[PDB]
Amino acid sequence: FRKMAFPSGKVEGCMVQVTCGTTTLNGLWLDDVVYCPRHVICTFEDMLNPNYEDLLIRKSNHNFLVQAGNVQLRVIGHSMQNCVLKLKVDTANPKTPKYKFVRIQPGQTFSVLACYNGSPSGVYQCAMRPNFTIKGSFLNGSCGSVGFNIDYDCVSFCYMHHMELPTGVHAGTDLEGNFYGPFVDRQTAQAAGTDTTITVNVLAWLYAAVINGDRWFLNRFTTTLNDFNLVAMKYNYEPLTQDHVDILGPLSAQTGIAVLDMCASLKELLQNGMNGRTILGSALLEDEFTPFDVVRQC
Amino acid sequence: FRKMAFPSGKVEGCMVQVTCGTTTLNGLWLDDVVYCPRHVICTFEDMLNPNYEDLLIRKSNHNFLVQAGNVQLRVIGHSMQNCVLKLKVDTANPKTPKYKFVRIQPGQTFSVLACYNGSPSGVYQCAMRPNFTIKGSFLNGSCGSVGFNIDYDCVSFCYMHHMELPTGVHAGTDLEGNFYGPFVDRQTAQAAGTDTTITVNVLAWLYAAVINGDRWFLNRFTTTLNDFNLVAMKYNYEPLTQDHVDILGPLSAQTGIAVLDMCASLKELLQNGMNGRTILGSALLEDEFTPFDVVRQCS
Ligand SMILES: *[C@@](O)(CO)[C@H](C[C@@H]1CCNC1=O)NC(=O)[C@H](CC(C)C)NC(=O)c1cc2c(OC)cccc2[nH]1
Ligand SMILES: *[C@@](O)(CO)[C@H](C[C@@H]1CCNC1=O)NC(=O)[C@H](CC(C)C)NC(=O)c1cc2c(OC)cccc2[nH]1
Repeated sequence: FRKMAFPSGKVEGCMVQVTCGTTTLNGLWLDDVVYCPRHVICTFEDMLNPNYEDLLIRKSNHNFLVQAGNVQLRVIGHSMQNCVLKLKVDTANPKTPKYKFVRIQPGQTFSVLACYNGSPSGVYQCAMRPNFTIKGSFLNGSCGSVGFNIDYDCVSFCYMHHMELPTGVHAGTDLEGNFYGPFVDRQTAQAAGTDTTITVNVLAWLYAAVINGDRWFLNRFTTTLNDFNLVAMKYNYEPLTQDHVDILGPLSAQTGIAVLDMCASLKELLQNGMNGRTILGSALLEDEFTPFDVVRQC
Repeated sequence: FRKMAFPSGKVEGCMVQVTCGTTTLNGLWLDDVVYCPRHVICTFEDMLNPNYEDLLIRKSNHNFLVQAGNVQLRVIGHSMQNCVLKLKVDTANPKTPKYKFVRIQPGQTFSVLACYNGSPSGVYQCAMRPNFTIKGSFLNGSCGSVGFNIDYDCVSFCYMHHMELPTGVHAGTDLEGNFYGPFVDRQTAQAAGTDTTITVNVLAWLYAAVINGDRWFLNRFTTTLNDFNLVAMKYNYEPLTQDHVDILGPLSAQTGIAVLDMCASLKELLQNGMNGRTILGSALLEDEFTPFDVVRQCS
């Protein structure tokens, strides 16, 4: 299995740069609105302790430089929604795809298009951790890069990049400007909560193994969801929700293995370990493939 | 530090579907030419042992159905270059990027745009293995998917997809239609030569691990180039040349770790194992980042 990103072209055509003073970052141009992190209005000194509402009072439409490449897009209005700025521009983007804004859950994967000065640099797949960080790859100038999924040519934007934590993981918002996790957009060292293993994705991995004939681990037992959840947490695994059980539905039907039967198999792996055995060639259980990712690859 | 592909937009605009009889696959549309695997002219019967010149002489321009999304492109000429078919069309692709065809060397990386029915599906990074296979992700209908690098707006196409070996690895050609490796476009079970590990790439990746605050595998030892190469070859690693040592220069300077000092770290990793420890989240020594890849991402 490869970590596979979606083709990035539909998002590349939406990337612009936004500058306010010498502060430059990336923006997302959809129809006649450009979305970007609101801290673009801050000076380095203001990022230490910002009052966004006051900083924005001193800004006008003509303080914002929006560029597609080197071509300036005239700003005709501005407003703030949570931690994102919305700049109304006088040109509707002809490359705007069909799109939606969605807020994802821990465990869901998405493609990140890393950008610098409005220019796309690379694309890779990330998973939202239970502690609401992603293990990204971002340098100075990457803020405003976005994460997305594509379903039948509709682009669902789910992430806009804001911050690197002292541990080197990354934090950001949805496209309505609401952070994932307890983080805030100020220049301070912030720490994430202890992370856990993404149980629903480990189960997807086990289904993937069964699909490919690697099924030694299937056991003879079963469990209730509540009993499994209580054991899972003693091993630093996320509890399952009803939504997790339902997104495992297609793989459960494909293999004939009930979701709760697979939970019982995983519970043995957790208690007894693997015993030098491997699954899909690895001694480690993988937790960054969603049930959808397994269906796409298999 | 993550496996990172090039943005695929410039390539997506070039992907089309090519159909001959009941055989369909993907093609690459640049200016007024569509490039695709030549076995699209074969009926599934044919693939068992094709005589390609003999089969192509018997086809007409109108046997080729080329679709760019919903629009049909009219084929007005065709020619064969090794394992690649070149269909001349009456329409120039307005989204043709600046491009070049290159043949890559083992150990080098490229981005793959996996396509089905002329529609792009996914993008990921691959390396050309020393045995000239690639460890990709390709299903039925993926033939004609391409691999590429991008350098300041210019797309260097280096791979066109043709085959999945029984072991699950993949094989293909350059855009002049010459296979990488000893493979042939006939429907047979084909084995590769014994693979080896790309040593310069593992070293580049260890430099990447240090830049992300993992220095655990480092040691106080040193080694000569030849003594390292003796141990490398014993572990089925490719030899490290002096040119490799020079390519590793910048990473050595940013970290202050001499190349042969890093070789001694790798020697210890090979001789003792990683002991249940992980490097950048991997339980295994990773060999599909080039020194260029590491610099581009870390800097
Ligand atoms: C943006 O590009 C800002 O425009 C930048 C992206 C990061 C730079 C390094 N890699 C990245 O992912 N984001 C920041 O610089 C943010 C700015 C905030 C939201 C105003 N700051 C941080 O990510 C940040 C600050 C501090 C810190 O201070 C004190 C101490 C430790 C970590 C840390 N991260
Ligand atoms: C193409 O899409 C063909 O148009 C297809 C891509 C592979 C299918 C599954 N995954 C892929 O990457 N390529 C093939 O089907 C090729 C066609 C040749 C070049 C004419 N054949 C194989 O990949 C192939 C044939 C055989 C085989 O025979 C008998 C036995 C074992 C493996 C095998 N692979």
